[PDB]
Amino acid sequence: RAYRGGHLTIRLALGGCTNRPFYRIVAAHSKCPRDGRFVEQLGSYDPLPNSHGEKLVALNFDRIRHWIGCGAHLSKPVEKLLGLSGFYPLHPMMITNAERLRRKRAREVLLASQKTD
Amino acid sequence: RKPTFMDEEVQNILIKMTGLDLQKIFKPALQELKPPTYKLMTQAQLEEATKQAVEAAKVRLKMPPVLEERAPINDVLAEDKILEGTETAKYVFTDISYSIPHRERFIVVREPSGTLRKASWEERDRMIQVYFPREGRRILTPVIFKEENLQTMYSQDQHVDVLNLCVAQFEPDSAEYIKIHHHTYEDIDKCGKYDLLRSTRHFGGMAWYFVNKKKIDGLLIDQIQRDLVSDATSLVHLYHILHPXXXXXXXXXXXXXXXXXXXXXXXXXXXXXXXXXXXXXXXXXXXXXXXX
Amino acid sequence: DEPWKYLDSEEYQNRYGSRPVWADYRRNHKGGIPPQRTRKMCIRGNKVAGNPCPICRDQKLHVDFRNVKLLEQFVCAHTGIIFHAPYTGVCMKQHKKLTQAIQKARDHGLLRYHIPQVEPRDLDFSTTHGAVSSTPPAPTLVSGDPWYPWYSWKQPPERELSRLRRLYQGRLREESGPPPELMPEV
Amino acid sequence: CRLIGIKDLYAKVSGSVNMLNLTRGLFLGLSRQETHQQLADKKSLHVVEFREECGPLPIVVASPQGALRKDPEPEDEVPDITLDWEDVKAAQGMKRSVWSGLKRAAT
Amino acid sequence: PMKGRFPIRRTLQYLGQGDVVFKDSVKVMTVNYNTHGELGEGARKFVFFNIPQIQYKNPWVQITMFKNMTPSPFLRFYLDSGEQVLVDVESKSNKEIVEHIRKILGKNEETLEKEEQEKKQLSHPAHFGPRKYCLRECMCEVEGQVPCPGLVPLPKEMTGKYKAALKAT
Amino acid sequence: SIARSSVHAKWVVGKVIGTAMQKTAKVRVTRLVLDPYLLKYFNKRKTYFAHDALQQCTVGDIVLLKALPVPRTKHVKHELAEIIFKVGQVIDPVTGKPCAGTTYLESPI
RNA sequence: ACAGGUUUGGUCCUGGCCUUUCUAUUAAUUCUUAAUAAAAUUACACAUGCAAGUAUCCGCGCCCCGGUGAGAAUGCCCUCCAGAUCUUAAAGAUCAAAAGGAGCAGGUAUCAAGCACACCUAUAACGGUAGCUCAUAACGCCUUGCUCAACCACACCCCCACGGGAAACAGCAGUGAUAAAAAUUAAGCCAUGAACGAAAGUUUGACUAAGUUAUAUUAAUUAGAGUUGGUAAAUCUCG
Ligand SMILES: [Mg+2]
Ligand SMILES: [Mg+2]
Ligand SMILES: [Mg+2]
Ligand SMILES: [Mg+2]
Ligand SMILES: [Mg+2]
Ligand SMILES: [Mg+2]
Ligand SMILES: [Mg+2]
Ligand SMILES: [Mg+2]
Ligand SMILES: [Mg+2]
Ligand SMILES: [Mg+2]
Ligand SMILES: [Mg+2]
Ligand SMILES: [Mg+2]
Ligand SMILES: [Mg+2]
Ligand SMILES: [Mg+2]
Ligand SMILES: [Mg+2]
Ligand SMILES: [Mg+2]
Ligand SMILES: [Mg+2]
Ligand SMILES: [Mg+2]
Ligand SMILES: [Mg+2]
Ligand SMILES: [Mg+2]
Ligand SMILES: [Mg+2]
Ligand SMILES: [Mg+2]
Ligand SMILES: [Mg+2]
Ligand SMILES: [Mg+2]
Ligand SMILES: [Zn+2]
Ligand SMILES: [Zn+2]
Repeated sequence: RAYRGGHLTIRLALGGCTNRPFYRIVAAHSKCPRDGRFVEQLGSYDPLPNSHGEKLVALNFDRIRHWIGCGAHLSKPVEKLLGLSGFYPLHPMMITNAERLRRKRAREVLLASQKTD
Repeated sequence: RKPTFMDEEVQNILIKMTGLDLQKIFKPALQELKPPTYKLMTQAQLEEATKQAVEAAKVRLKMPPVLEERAPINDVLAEDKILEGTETAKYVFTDISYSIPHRERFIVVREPSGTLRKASWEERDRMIQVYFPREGRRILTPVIFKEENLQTMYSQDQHVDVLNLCVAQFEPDSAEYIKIHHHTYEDIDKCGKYDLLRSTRHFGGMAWYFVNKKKIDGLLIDQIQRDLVSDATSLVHLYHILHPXXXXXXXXXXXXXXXXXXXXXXXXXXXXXXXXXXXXXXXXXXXXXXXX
Repeated sequence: DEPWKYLDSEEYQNRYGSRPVWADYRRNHKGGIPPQRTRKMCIRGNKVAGNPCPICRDQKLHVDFRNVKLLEQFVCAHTGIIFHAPYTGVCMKQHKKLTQAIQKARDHGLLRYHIPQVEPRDLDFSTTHGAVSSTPPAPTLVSGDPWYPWYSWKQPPERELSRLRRLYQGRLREESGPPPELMPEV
Repeated sequence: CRLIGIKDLYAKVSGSVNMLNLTRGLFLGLSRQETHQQLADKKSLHVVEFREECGPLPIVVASPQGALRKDPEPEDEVPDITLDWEDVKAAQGMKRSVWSGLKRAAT
Repeated sequence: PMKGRFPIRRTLQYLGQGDVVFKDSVKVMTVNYNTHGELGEGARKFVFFNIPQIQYKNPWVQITMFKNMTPSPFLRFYLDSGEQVLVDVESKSNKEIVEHIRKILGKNEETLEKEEQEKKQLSHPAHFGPRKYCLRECMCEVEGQVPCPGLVPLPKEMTGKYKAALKAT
Repeated sequence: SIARSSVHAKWVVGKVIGTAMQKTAKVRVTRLVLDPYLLKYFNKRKTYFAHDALQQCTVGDIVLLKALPVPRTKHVKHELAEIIFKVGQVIDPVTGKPCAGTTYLESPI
């Protein structure tokens, strides 16, 4: 419908049968609903790892960049995605979650050997 | 030299070798039927219709491309060990863009090992099959290609079907394509069933795999028993094109060559069982002197 | 479980003749048009209900992917598509078991179905392309470098850090952040 | 049709359904039949079945015993035929009756 | 249909089958035809068969018809520019008129084929949506993926309430 | 190059129905419409007022209307361009001679 | 529709009514457990608790989601875009108000005439003509969301909210009254989406995961209901 404002935004709509999530990468308006209207579909993402042990992600790189070149905003998980692919530089928060997780794993190694003693 | 399937010599010779059978070419199919259409025609109109048929049949008859094998492609586009500790199962990134040739698509992976690897060939294909679903293809490999199911389908003399199955399911440069096509040729050879694939578009693969396996036996025997001389002729012709320098080739060529001389000199110079050729090449010959 | 046997038996050949199974069977129903799908199951526990299906009224019949002689008569000869239950008269359970059966049958090729002539996937196949052919791996790779300087953790000037503490003074939570490099644990 | 041995047929009946008129009608109609041989003979041309499953293959059914004409026959862009509104309504997807597409027992 | 004297032309099949598409310039088309004369004969047929084909394929082009104004039959065409085309149809065959029109303001076969392909590229195989616009839908469906719980109930492990009751204890 | 009219009417032809206003012509347009039940084409009519400098339109005229770039009134979006057939005097586009019905008034030669 | 029953002493013919198929509420009789979808009488009145915040000020957000179908023959479709916002080395992009019109668009003609519904002057707000709509349905009246990857409309009522009644859950839960119509005064921002943030991040009754219900499919652990003159599967003895 007609809105006051907002920007073109690339994000993850959630189609899912409940406990089995799945996502549709979508070029939309910020001010429309999650699963509602959009401009164009871009890709999909499947979180749940398949028979081969893989998480499938399809992206139309040509169109994705056609819209960023029109100034669409990316949601943070679409940036995690674009990060991994190498279409985009890895996202800073990824690296930080890395460091955090590594530090907690080291602290838990020390907790393990302090409980063993 | 440069012989290959797509050369004009090899092509025109393999089209002539194959043959047009409008009954086996156009055969009842299992699809839901419709009521038949009728029209009254002249002799002329029926002739033109017949040629129309033959023209359209050729397109049905077009040979499936034969190709050499592909090598495994292993290349890493980047490595960050920092990501490795995420310990998440594999991520598969496909490009879907409608303009692109599917060998020009970009298919990538990030493993738990924190590296950016390109997709393997099988992987790459099942990906494109997901996002560009094409009929007949299973995205997970169909059971029937196990040896048991293979033998079962051979027994039933269905070999055209198997070879029609691989064309759709796998890719012409794949490993499995080649394994199944070639193994299937071995079967028609040991069973002497060669006339099966005769009016089929699969004939080209019969001819080639055998000229390059250098066993022309069953096909020559059969051709002479089927009372086809010209085919055995163009076939020896072929073994000479794919083997230009050999005793048999240059000798039985430059000495002299025609039906009798080239088929019998290549029956003496190909020794797999030359006794078979020489037997049948007598029989046909005899069956001429009685008919003429 | 051995399928082929009962179809070649003299008992069977006596009973059914060369007519298919279900030929004589007739499903009784409320009017001129039968309900659009037959009964859910004709067998619950030890009880056989009413006038049973072709398949289940005769217990010696086994639905498998193996016997092609049984599964054949439930597929349309010319059209190569299965019948919906009402055509035949089998119960829903045996009909679902029959569909699933014919499937594994065609997956083992014990049966015929129609296989169409498909062209090759690609038109022009060139293995040459840079996606297929291994690239010139990055100048950044050759060195063993992180792809960018910021993947690497850099311990900051003490000035910036103490001014940072000076900013947040009451709320600061300060615990050392060097990022241990190797992951695995118990 | 089981008594005649006709195994495949579509037949819809309109108007009064009374049994006798129906069987008389049906029998008149199935004796009203023009056979391929007879078509061939009166038109002196070949008659050719085009199957859909068999593609373009121009199967001959009937040949005109006697002289096959050297004359092609007029192809009108516009044939003039009685067309039944029911068939044409069927053709365009306009039969929506819930009774029609029903599953029924075997023949 | 029963009523009408050439009922085949009240079909949908007869409508789709007529081939003339008009260029983007054509706006108005004016058929002036004549009732009485032998030399009118072709023109009439064109109105009676082909006019309803033409129009169908070009629903935005006004097609008007005048009777017995002018003693000789013709077509007029009014293009976007203010270009006035005048097509004399006299002893012409019906078929001849059709093909002549197709020549003058037509569309090259390649043009049409191009356009239909440019519209067919709009529906992309790989997307996921309602059965109307797309093929596949949830990715319940595609083989290697997870079966969606409607068909195939899930592992006790992967249920929310399993995780919840495990994290509570 | 911008001179436009948002109206699909851009060029039409219609009869001239009435003269009742100053320098404005009442012109009836008729397009074919496909009745979906019958699948037949019938004449749907629609009236358009048009503007006239010369006030030259008699009733019954076959007239060519051109869309006007900027609308004059709610009800006037057009300008009479050319008179296609002036009524009762009709000069054959082909031969350029005066005619009535089937008959030329002045023939060739 | 593959049709079937039913007019008469009987036969055709015409011609309604009904059966037979599928879905949805609600009721009665029964009812074991999971899983998944769906959840709804009421633009009647509402106790209480919550449904917007963020953030070095300022700013920005704050019917956006979410709810409803009250209204309006509304509208579908198609032109053309003011404005708002986003990106940016000034032009792209997303929404798209107003304004339009090829065509399509509920019933009713026992609603047949409406009563100024037109144009012309560019003079620069005055004059001049006498028109316009309409049986191809004007102008009425009656009923109504929809053509559905969504769109239209409302937000206590007076179409509109200055002002007036009067103090608003048609947000989430709940509750009176009403109706054949009965889900938790439930836990979390862990995923997504949104708002702010330079950022970690914070909030989110959106949503996520649950909870309740044979409402529908699926699986089994569960056996009951209806029928038995005919159409139409199926009966003996009593009263
Ligand atoms: Mg009576
Ligand atoms: Mg009586
Ligand atoms: Mg009487
Ligand atoms: Mg009645
Ligand atoms: Mg209830
Ligand atoms: Mg809404
Ligand atoms: Mg709604
Ligand atoms: Mg209402
Ligand atoms: Mg109203
Ligand atoms: Mg109305
Ligand atoms: Mg607009
Ligand atoms: Mg009255
Ligand atoms: Mg005045
Ligand atoms: Mg209000
Ligand atoms: Mg106020
Ligand atoms: Mg209220
Ligand atoms: Mg509430
Ligand atoms: Mg409120
Ligand atoms: Mg209550
Ligand atoms: Mg309810
Ligand atoms: Mg809460
Ligand atoms: Mg739930
Ligand atoms: Mg149930
Ligand atoms: Mg019980
Ligand atoms: Zn059964
Ligand atoms: Zn699903």
